Amino acid sequence: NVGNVSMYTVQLGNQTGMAQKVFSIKVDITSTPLATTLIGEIASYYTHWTGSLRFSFMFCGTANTTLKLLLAYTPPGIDEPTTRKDAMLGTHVVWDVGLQSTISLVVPWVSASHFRLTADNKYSMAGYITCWYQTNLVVPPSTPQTADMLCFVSACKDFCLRMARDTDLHIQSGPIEQ
Amino acid sequence: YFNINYFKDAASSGASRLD
Amino acid sequence: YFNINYFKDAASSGASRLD
Amino acid sequence: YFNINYFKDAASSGASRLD
Amino acid sequence: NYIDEVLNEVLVVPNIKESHHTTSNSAPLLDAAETGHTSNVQPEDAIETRYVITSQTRDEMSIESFLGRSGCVHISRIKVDYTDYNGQDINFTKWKITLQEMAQIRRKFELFTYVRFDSEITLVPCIAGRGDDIGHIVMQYMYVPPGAPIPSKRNDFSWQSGTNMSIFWQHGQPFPRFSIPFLSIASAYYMFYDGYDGDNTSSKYGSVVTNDMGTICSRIVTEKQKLSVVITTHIYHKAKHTKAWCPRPPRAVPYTHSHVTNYMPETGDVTTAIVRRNTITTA
Amino acid sequence: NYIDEVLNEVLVVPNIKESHHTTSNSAPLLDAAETGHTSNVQPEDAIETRYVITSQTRDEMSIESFLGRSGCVHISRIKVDYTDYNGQDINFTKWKITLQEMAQIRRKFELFTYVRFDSEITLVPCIAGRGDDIGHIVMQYMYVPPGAPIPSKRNDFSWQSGTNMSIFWQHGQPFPRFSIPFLSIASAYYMFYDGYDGDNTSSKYGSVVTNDMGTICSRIVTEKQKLSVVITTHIYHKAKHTKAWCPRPPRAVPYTHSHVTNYMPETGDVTTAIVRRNTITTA
Amino acid sequence: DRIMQITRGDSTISSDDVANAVVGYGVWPHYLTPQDATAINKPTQPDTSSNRFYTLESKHWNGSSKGWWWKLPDALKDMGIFGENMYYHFLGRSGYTVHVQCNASKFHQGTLLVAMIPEHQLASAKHGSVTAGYKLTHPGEAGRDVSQERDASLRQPSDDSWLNFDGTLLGNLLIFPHQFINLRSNNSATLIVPYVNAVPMDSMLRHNNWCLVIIPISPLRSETTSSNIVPITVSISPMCAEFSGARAKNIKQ
Amino acid sequence: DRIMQITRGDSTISSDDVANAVVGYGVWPHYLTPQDATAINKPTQPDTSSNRFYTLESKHWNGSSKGWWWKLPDALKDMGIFGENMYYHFLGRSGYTVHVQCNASKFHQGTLLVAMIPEHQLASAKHGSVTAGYKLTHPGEAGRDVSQERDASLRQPSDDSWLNFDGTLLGNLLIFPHQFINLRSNNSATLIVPYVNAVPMDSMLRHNNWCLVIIPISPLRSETTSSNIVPITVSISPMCAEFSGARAKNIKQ
Ligand SMILES: OC[C@H]1O[C@@](CO)(O[C@H]2O[C@H](CO)[C@@H](O)[C@H](O)[C@H]2O)[C@@H](O)[C@@H]1O
Ligand SMILES: OC[C@H]1O[C@@](CO)(O[C@H]2O[C@H](CO)[C@@H](O)[C@H](O)[C@H]2O)[C@@H](O)[C@@H]1O
Repeated sequence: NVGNVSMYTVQLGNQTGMAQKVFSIKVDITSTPLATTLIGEIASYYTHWTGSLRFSFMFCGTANTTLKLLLAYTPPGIDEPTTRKDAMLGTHVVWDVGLQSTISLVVPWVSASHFRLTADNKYSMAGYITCWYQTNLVVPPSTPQTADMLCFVSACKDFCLRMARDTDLHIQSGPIEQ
Repeated sequence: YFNINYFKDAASSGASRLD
Repeated sequence: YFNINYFKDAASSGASRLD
Repeated sequence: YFNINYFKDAASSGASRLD
Repeated sequence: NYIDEVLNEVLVVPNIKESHHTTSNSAPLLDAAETGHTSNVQPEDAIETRYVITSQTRDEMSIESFLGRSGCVHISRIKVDYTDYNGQDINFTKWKITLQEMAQIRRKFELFTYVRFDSEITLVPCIAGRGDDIGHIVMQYMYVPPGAPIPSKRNDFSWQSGTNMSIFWQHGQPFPRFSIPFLSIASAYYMFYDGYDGDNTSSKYGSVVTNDMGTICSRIVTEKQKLSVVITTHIYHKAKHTKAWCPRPPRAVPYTHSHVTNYMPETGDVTTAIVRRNTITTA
Repeated sequence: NYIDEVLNEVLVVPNIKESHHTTSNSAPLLDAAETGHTSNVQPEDAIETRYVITSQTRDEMSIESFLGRSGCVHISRIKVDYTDYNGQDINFTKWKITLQEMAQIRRKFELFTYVRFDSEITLVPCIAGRGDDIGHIVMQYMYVPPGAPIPSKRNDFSWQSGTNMSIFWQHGQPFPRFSIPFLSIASAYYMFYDGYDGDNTSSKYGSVVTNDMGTICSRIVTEKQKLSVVITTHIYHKAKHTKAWCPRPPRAVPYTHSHVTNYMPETGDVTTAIVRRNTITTA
Repeated sequence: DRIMQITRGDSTISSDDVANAVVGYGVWPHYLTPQDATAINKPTQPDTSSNRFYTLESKHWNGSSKGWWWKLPDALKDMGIFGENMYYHFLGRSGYTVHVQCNASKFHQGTLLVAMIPEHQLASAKHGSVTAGYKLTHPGEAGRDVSQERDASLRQPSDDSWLNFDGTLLGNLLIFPHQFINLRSNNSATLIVPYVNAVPMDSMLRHNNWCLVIIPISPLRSETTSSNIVPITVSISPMCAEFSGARAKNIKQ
Repeated sequence: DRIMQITRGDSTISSDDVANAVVGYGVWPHYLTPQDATAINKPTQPDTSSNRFYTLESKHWNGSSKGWWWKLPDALKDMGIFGENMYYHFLGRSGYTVHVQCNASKFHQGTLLVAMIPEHQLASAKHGSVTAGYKLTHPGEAGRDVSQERDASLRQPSDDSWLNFDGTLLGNLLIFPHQFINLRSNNSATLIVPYVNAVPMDSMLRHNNWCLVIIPISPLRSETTSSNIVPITVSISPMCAEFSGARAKNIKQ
């Protein structure tokens, strides 16, 4: 998927079971999949980061289609949750897919140290965010039953960086010619 | 200590300011 | 002679004072 | 910073002015 | 100003107010990102926030502290010769100025479409002794603006610099450094370009068509010495009094060649920083 | 201020007043130290004192003259090689910053739980001639903040410092010196810690979990020389604009290793400064 | 406008479609007053960490579904913090917010009646004077009925719907705070409810004040693949929780 | 006057005899300020139900006793409410009150040195760079040492007292907030202590801010029947507890 575009879409499926899980990523903004992102790509130019962050999701589904996902931010402290109940217990947002289309999930800033390191560090572990089905994806007749959701991340006015340093995400195992 | 553009030209000066 | 923080940043300065 | 003809003689001075 | 500038508290970020619950109609968390705009949602909106008076400056997040940092952009080298001194194209270097002969820094700009600034060039000559004594090796770094006699070889007539700039550095005396005005016939330096030389199906197309700023020619004035040497004069560059227009997505593919975008590696599959996951389900 | 500051009479100690005898009830000499507090008894209380106007300042007894003194905290070494230049992990040093790689100074802080300050680093490179002529040996000291390309070897791409700090020193020109802001995500530098990496019964526990400030990488830019050398660039450190919280009992056991308290010597019985007496009766 | 936004903890819920919201007996839930009070100790009031948006176990809406209930003081006997404070204290008092989500498409047809009920003394399925058992009116996130099977040895309630489980023609049930979920207009149902009880603070364990019922009135009818499952998900938020009468800790059951 | 009375929860402690009380660094424990703060969520502050007078496991004072310590953020990893809120939240912050009771008669002779210590990084008993293990600096009500025996396979701390376990001549330990229990005047020891740490709220699990030590200085000496046991009992009270960064729940260990 990765070398292609798809590498960007997340198809919301069938799900025979119920209350099943979609995906997860970890918040440490310098961690693929995050990293490469206009933000990540950047942050990797500084040693320390801080503030809240914003995750936005969009339904590239259908019109007649319907769904309800539950997204959650599991602060640093434990393990990325295996189950929904366990994750619903912390910070989250139920998302009702409808005429709108975009739900934006905020990632409050929870930390001990006013500031976190941009570099992988067990200490400065920001946590995980995950998504699960609240209900389902119901589609009336003759509509596809899988559809995609795009996801994004922009900053919050909270946000701020410091201690400039040279990037991670780019090794010029060159040189460069003429 | 500052604003003492010891040199004539403007191209020569410290990192600008912020505003 | 003093208080002439020839440098911009504060981290760069003499040993502080006493009070 | 300027007009500080550190040297006595006039022949010694910066590039003149413009007017 | 001082305090604010010395304490570096010029650009401060707002604080996070206190919130209460909302069992109300308007849902700020819902917007349609298709509008191409960006959401405006905050902590205070989504949760029951507290009250934190902030104190983080976005000072270091300024195109001047992002850009205004010296970077190797060229490493002039001279493996002297004493056998043939002078001769054609020897013992004197000539480089055509550009910020993209070195990833690192090239990278950094490229983050924007257009840029403008006064540049400060710092020369770090390093004299490697390949002999039993290096003597007194004087040096001349001449700047040759476009359309000018570029030394054919070591002692042309162009090293008289009757009207050119030549900085001189003699072993011991410190690193030479000098500032230069924004040099472009254009209001800004074209970090990119979607133009060509002409209609000639063989014309040039890129950031080159546009920026041809001249060259820098190095010479080692001193004459013939006994014990050999090799000089390596490093060229660092800093952007002071910079402006930038229309940001761009950073680069993720190791380039090759300058004044071009071309990535297509020699055989190797195009590689990028993205890492692979077993499953989306666990991070 | 001046006089008081030039004459160094800022913090002066009280004088010893005059006393007379006391055939009275309240006995100041009697207190119960179990309260954990400290007695408050003085000369004037216990004896028939006179009158001495003092003139001793407690200026030099300030966390800034106690701390604010430069100390060797590291001795970067480079036994050059000309055989293989570059190669992996050579002719370039990389050190992870810390005040406890050297007793002396480590000692001194450790006197307090928490500390904070701006640091001034002074570099004392010393070039030992193992050859018949050392030439011109330029140098590059780059500071690599956490999570950054640390040179694999001598000429990476990281020595371009397009956005990093690299100080350059060339034989003759004086000692390089530069100040640095308090670097911690925390309000203070953790001189100690009673925390761990995690619940992993294999997690880290100490003053390390917390302070990982990056590294300093040394390079000798000049290229290949003829006659060998060995460089020893000493790293001194001074604390300017310091604060300290919650004092601790000094250390009496020679440590081993850093970021740890561990004393337990290799076999030898744990030794301390206390001396042995034959008898308490005679000193 | 129908869209609604609700924020309770560190949690928020959205709904791009709705049928207003309802406040039980037109009273908004709040904290106890030194007038109506009785106890003497200072109540612990976990704010946010407790009165937040907990979501239960989901359920299937069948053409054979008959109805399912959850008893509130009880549904969160496990929901972190609230549900611990419950067990550590004798007196507990709190109000709730009920977000009932159940979507499908505009090509579906169905109707759910949602209602809360003060003191919902259920009836046993068996004739006599034997009252329903504890352990069965104390299901938990999971709720009860569905249309399930069970031991008749257990002093088991009435799985009987039309009688309201209490033996009152369902349909008069509209007297209790309620709303429906008519899949053709609706998406959810939102009930908000204060603390109703002849006592200022009751036993969070022995007594369940609020009882919630959801009953399929007009049976779900699509023309789709029965691969299309249309769950029903309940989310709840203690509000103005207040506790007191601290001590050891009860025990799970 | 020596008598003292202290009231913290639903709990109170008395002492007909005492050596004043001590406030660590002369600062009284209180709640976090929106200035020094950093987090963004509204902290849960269990009042009373949490910051109350918990008493630990008691201990014996031997003529062979050597000393025993308890690490605070940790000693109450089980103490109801506080010790749950600990596990449910990432950030925890709180100050304490330490009531150390140890009586015997006026015909007894003994001396206990009690002290609290900010960041008490212990040393391992074994030479090297191996730091003490988690699981052993996380004893619980029970505390550590006594004068006990154990696996040397465990990255085990120094059971070593005179060096302070950190390798600082005990006796300079008097620099940390302290007091003694001289059985001839004293009865208890009372330490009160604010929240000290370079961060506004730390991890109640990974980091123990306060560490408490009690060390027999002058050995217990009676002339009675060794049927006469003179325990040492520790009681503690979180004060101005504040928590935040709510979520699932960690796990016991
Ligand atoms: O000649 C340098 C090379 O970089 C560009 C960006 O593509 O921009 C400039 O920056 C330089 C700094 O060293 C100036 O010297 C320069 O001459 C200027 O254009 C290019 O246009 C140029 O080809
Ligand atoms: O990295 C140095 C080492 O010492 C500590 C004290 O334990 O504190 C600091 O002092 C330094 C001065 O050289 C700073 O460079 C430093 O990075 C800082 O922490 C440690 O935390 C650190 O491990």
